[PDB]
Amino acid sequence: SCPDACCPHGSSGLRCTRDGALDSLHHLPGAENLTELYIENQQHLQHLELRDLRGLGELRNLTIVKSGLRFVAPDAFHFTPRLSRLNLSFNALESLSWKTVQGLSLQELVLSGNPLHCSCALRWLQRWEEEGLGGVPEQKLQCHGQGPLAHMPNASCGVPTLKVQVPNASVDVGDDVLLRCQVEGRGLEQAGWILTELEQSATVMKSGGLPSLGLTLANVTSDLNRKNLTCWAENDVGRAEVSVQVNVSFPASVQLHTAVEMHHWCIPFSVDGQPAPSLRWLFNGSVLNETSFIFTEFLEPAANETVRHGCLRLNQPTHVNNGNYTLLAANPFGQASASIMAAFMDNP
Amino acid sequence: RDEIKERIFKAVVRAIVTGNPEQLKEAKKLLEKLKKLGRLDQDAKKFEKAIRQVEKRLRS
Ligand SMILES: *[C@@H]1O[C@H](CO)[C@@H](O[C@@H]2O[C@H](CO)[C@@H](O[C@@H]3O[C@H](CO)[C@@H](O)[C@H](O)[C@@H]3O)[C@H](O)[C@H]2NC(C)=O)[C@H](O)[C@H]1NC(C)=O
Ligand SMILES: *[C@@H]1O[C@H](CO)[C@@H](O)[C@H](O)[C@H]1NC(C)=O
Ligand SMILES: *[C@@H]1O[C@H](CO)[C@@H](O)[C@H](O)[C@H]1NC(C)=O
Ligand SMILES: *[C@@H]1O[C@H](CO)[C@@H](O)[C@H](O)[C@H]1NC(C)=O
Ligand SMILES: *[C@@H]1O[C@H](CO)[C@@H](O)[C@H](O)[C@H]1NC(C)=O
Ligand SMILES: *[C@@H]1O[C@H](CO)[C@@H](O)[C@H](O)[C@H]1NC(C)=O
Ligand SMILES: *[C@@H]1O[C@H](CO)[C@@H](O)[C@H](O)[C@H]1NC(C)=O
Repeated sequence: SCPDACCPHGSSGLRCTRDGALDSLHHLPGAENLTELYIENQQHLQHLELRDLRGLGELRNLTIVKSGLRFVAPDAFHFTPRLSRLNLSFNALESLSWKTVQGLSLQELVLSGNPLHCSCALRWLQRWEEEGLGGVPEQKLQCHGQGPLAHMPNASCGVPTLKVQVPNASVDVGDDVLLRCQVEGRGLEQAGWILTELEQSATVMKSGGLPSLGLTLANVTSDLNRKNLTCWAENDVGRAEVSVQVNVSFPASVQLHTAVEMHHWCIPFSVDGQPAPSLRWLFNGSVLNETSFIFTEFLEPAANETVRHGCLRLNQPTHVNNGNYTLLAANPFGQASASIMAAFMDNP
Repeated sequence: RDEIKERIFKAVVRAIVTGNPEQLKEAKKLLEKLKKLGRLDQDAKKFEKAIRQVEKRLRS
């Protein structure tokens, strides 16, 4: 208890029991560090707008109850991206857009005691109930003038359906790649592409429009590999996405590093190219015979890149293993090579 | 322990081939656990030397 509408609670919480929570919240030094916010009995909270939760980046638990909340802006939680428990029960909400919680990792979404009006705009919540999400099944939510949400008819409700047309085959560095995204569904609002930071691995030219969006990736580089190319579309029911990748073939490359002694020795290497190159060690120009004690071992590959790393491992090498280690790396483009001198034990 | 030694080994290789010394802090913490498990292990000196040798190249 404190002489403000909002009183701090715990290390990083705020509990607001009288009107004026939002004003009080935004006059609180350090409010950006709040991790829990409880709000009740507001008298002028018909709408929750984008700016109302501005700056509350650390918020994990948000409760707004008994406040006559009627309209939640689709971007009302843009400034609360870490929200994981959201309780909006006992308001006047007749509808709730799927956009409000999109992108949140909500463990809990509480909508009890609201006069929910069922329509295709509530199909997403029905899916959460179907899939056991957000603690929604236990609420047994109801369509206010009808029956339970679990029985809302839904034959006409659907997110857009997408088909992405991609090249079947790999391409070469410098090629132009055409992709297309075909979108179907009722009441389409928007569609487009999300291109995760290409880093200029392609020149991006969009063309056409609904229902067949066109994408040309021109003058591709090898770094277009592993990049997610996503087509998305949205209507009142929900959002659909399809992500694809393009394969850009490119020549082998190899590099060696100075030998380092650990419980085994390691000659570290990195290799790149696509198709992934085959590897062959030579020692003083002769093929090296890999054995139980001298063998190639790779680090686990990474999903976001084609380069591979590893070691030539040597368990207890002697002076006979002093000399010139060459790593050959070859794919359909030809053979690359790198060489390094290595010494392991003094001559007797 | 063999699993710890392989984890230090992989962290050091990663630091060499990526140039990222962040991997070396993990190798150091694992090395202190390795040393506690077996104070007579002669490999621990090699891991310590390897970690120092990698940090030298990465810093300069
Ligand atoms: C979502 O928020 C609502 C708030 O409307 C939560 O319902 C409320 O839960 C509290 C805690 O159990 C109840 O408080 C209790 O009040 C009695 C009064 O006698 C007291 O003796 C208890 O010790 C306790 O403090 C409150 O009555 C209740 N309000 C309503 C309208 O049901 C709800 O729990 C939240 N949902 C989730 C999943 O967290
Ligand atoms: C509160 O958050 C700010 C960043 O918004 C941060 O610089 C500051 O250290 C945080 N305070 C505490 C006590 O964690
Ligand atoms: C959010 O609420 C849950 C459930 O009461 C609690 O366990 C958790 O500690 C809360 N999170 C924060 C950051 O306070
Ligand atoms: C909601 O739609 C799904 C998908 O077609 C369907 O299987 C389910 O039966 C529908 N629910 C109701 C209550 O009609
Ligand atoms: C393709 O990209 C390379 C590298 O940026 C550049 O040198 C070349 O001129 C580009 N080709 C065209 C047709 O723009
Ligand atoms: C090391 O071996 C490779 C492959 O035989 C060879 O091309 C290179 O010239 C050799 N280096 C020296 C210093 O002889
Ligand atoms: C892949 O991810 C790792 C870890 O975030 C990063 O260090 C690396 O530079 C990334 N590589 C590419 C080619 O994006």
